[PDB]
Amino acid sequence: ADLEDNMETLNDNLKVIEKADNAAQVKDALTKMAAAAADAWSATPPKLEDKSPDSPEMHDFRHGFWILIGQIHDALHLANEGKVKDAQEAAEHLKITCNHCHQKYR
Amino acid sequence: ADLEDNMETLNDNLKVIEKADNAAQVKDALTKMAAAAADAWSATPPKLEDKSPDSPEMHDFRHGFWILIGQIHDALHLANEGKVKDAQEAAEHLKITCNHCHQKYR
Amino acid sequence: ADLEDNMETLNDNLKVIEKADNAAQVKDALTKMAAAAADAWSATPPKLEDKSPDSPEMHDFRHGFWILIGQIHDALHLANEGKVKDAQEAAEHLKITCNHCHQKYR
Amino acid sequence: ADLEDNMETLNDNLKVIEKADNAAQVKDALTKMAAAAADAWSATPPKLEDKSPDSPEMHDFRHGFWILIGQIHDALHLANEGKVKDAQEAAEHLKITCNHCHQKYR
Ligand code: HEC
Ligand code: HEC
Ligand code: HEC
Ligand code: HEC
Ligand SMILES: [Cl-]
Ligand SMILES: [Cl-]
Ligand SMILES: [Cl-]
Ligand SMILES: [Cl-]
Ligand SMILES: [Mg+2]
Ligand SMILES: [Mg+2]
Ligand SMILES: [Mg+2]
Ligand SMILES: [Mg+2]
Ligand SMILES: [Zn+2]
Ligand SMILES: [Zn+2]
Ligand SMILES: [Zn+2]
Ligand SMILES: [Zn+2]
Ligand SMILES: [Zn+2]
Ligand SMILES: [Zn+2]
Ligand SMILES: [Zn+2]
Ligand SMILES: [Zn+2]
Ligand SMILES: [Zn+2]
Ligand SMILES: [Zn+2]
Ligand SMILES: [Zn+2]
Ligand SMILES: [Zn+2]
Ligand SMILES: [Zn+2]
Ligand SMILES: [Zn+2]
Repeated sequence: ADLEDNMETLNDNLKVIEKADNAAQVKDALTKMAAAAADAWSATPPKLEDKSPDSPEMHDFRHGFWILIGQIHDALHLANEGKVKDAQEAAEHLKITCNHCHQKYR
Repeated sequence: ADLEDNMETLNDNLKVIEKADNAAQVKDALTKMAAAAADAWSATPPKLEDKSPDSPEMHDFRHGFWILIGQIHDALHLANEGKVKDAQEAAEHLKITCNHCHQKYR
Repeated sequence: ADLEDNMETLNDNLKVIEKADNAAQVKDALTKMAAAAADAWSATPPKLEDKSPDSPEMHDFRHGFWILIGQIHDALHLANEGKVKDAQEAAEHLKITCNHCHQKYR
Repeated sequence: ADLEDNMETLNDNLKVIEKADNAAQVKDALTKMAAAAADAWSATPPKLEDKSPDSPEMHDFRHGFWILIGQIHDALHLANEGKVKDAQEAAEHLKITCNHCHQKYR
């Protein structure tokens, strides 16, 4: 799906996780976030359209997705161990990654 | 690209990294492998075609791509700090990951 | 060094990274933080002093050091590839980790 | 404890994991390996005694422990999810890391 579509999926699921009561709700939302982040990997954002695809900007753009994907991987291990409150707080650590990439490229 | 397409990209670029004589050749191959791994995220392999998407078999299948994506992340940091022998030796690491997923799911 | 000693090292070096003007100053501070985090691995904090060592509370306590050590690993790769603004911004990432463990266990 | 003492702990526990039948045996051994790797962080190996502590050799020596500690972190998540055979195979991925550091520094 397109970069904005993936960002809506990330946004909607981060809010689901915040409001969640149980591990099943949290696991399902993190699974959707993992798929959206992986799908966004290859996107070129509008502000980097005129850069070479090998520019340090596009390199640093993709580095943000490595950080986000790694954080979702850990949050899912914590949810699958039944540590719901820990998985929810780990989902809050995602916000810094969201903000760092937005600050530079949104 | 379909799973088989992404796999040929991973296979071709893993070979380039083993044969490479300079950092630019390793970096280019690692970047292509990262794109192929992220794009493979969404695929259902033939052995799991009749498993539900949000099943445990599909969760366990996708976990191998988190491992691979993390190994490519590290290899690219080694290549970009000029440690090209070290970056190439990351290939021995990636191959174990390739082999574990194939043993279970191919 | 005891836990309190390691914590002062983490606190002092996190400040150096925020104030740093060059890569060498950030790298030196990150290396000191990595040594302090690894050395804190073995500590039993006051709130868990009466929990068994191989208990779940102590496992959950030590998991925060895996997160911190992983964040310092990435920040040092960013500093060593010359991305010093990016390396300093890793401080916002580390501080979340500091705060999550303190909220639960301090 | 000293570097050789930590290496005996890593060796003995890697063999325990290989021979293990259940998740409790695997979890206990990985926990011991996590403590030994963290304790070995700050060691200077005999072959790098005459190098500066900031040499790229000592930097690359410590990088191996980041890789090992990360791999033990994942293996423990897999054991705590009850995926015993996956945790055992993840423990086998440690061998490449063992060999890469030994090849250079043992
Ligand atoms: C870069 C590596 C990013 C990360 C990590 C995240 N986002 Fe993002 N986001 C990014 C860009 C380049 C853009 C702009 C896209 C455009 O075409 O203009 C965005 C945009 C969003 C939006 C707005 C979507 C819209 O208006 O249609 C949202 C709501 C959003 N991003 C949310 C979001 C969240 C919740 C993230 C982490 C969990 C996150 N993004 C990460 C680049 C990057
Ligand atoms: C799961 C997480 C996998 C990882 C990691 C890697 N591979 Fe893979 N690969 C996987 C599957 C399920 C399949 C079969 C796909 C199908 O529809 O047939 C494959 C296939 C290959 C092939 C094709 C040859 C074959 O015998 O089918 C190749 C050449 C291949 N994969 C290479 C490869 C490499 C080099 C990897 C790591 C660097 C790698 N794969 C990882 C599942 C997974
Ligand atoms: C658990 C995994 C922790 C992480 C990660 C960090 N800290 Fe910590 N810190 C922790 C404990 C249990 C304690 C109390 C120790 C005691 O015996 O009293 C502390 C203490 C501190 C202190 C001392 C001040 C206080 O109010 O007790 C400081 C200044 C401190 N920690 C700083 C710090 C920083 C900067 C961290 C991340 C970069 C950090 N800590 C992580 C447990 C854990
Ligand atoms: C560097 C980053 C290393 C990693 C990762 C591992 N080992 Fe190691 N090991 C390392 C050095 C520098 C040495 C030599 C120490 C010396 O003082 O000469 C070793 C040694 C060992 C030994 C021999 C111990 C002895 O003879 O007393 C063993 C059995 C050993 N190492 C096992 C081992 C295993 C099982 C590892 C991964 C699971 C591993 N080591 C990682 C440096 C590094
Ligand atoms: Cl980030
Ligand atoms: Cl794997
Ligand atoms: Cl944390
Ligand atoms: Cl290694
Ligand atoms: Mg738009
Ligand atoms: Mg495709
Ligand atoms: Mg100490
Ligand atoms: Mg000796
Ligand atoms: Zn974890
Ligand atoms: Zn899992
Ligand atoms: Zn946390
Ligand atoms: Zn960041
Ligand atoms: Zn080909
Ligand atoms: Zn690294
Ligand atoms: Zn980079
Ligand atoms: Zn001080
Ligand atoms: Zn990185
Ligand atoms: Zn380095
Ligand atoms: Zn994992
Ligand atoms: Zn755990
Ligand atoms: Zn594996
Ligand atoms: Zn290696």
